[PDB]
Amino acid sequence: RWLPLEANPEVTNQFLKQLGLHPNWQFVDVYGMDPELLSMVPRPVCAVLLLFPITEKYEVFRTEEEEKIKSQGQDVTSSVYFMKQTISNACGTIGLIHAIANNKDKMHFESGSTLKKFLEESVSMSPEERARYLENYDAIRVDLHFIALVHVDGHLYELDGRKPFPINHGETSDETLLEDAIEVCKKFMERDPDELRFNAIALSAA
Repeated sequence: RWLPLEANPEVTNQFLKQLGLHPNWQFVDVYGMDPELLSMVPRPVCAVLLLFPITEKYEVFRTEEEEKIKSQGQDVTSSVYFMKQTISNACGTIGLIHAIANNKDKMHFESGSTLKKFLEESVSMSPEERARYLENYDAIRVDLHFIALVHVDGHLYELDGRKPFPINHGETSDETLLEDAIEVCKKFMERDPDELRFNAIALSAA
């Protein structure tokens, strides 16, 4: 049912088509975080999806991050569309939904778009309700984990349905989203320095 758990621009772009999106935005590989490989990515970029592995090492950081934000708070704009995860194999599809939901006004939906209908129906549901609706909503059908990195109201949000909330990673813009999101990706990698299994795709203007 779900997007397979591999960073694969062409399968993702095919699924976008089938969800009712015109191809004015298309996913591309991000070949590395190096400037030489980063500068290859078509711009504007309105979302980065990161595929990474959920390790013990990852998990201790995640719990610390949750505890630190519960103590010290963070800002999450009400514009942010967040959805909880209830099935782990759904994480790629959830990442795609986060990327598109938080850029809905950049997208060109076909009239009968199944994703368009899911988004307009789910505009006022809770993150938890949205996961339940997604489980029911048959039409969205085609260790490793996806997150989405998007720019909303001047800040970079990591959207991971495993977490209680979006994570505010600081300021960013339409223009610098690719760089600012890859900074966050490199922070993921730094935390798990022996782990090879990090692959990103960028939702680029086409």
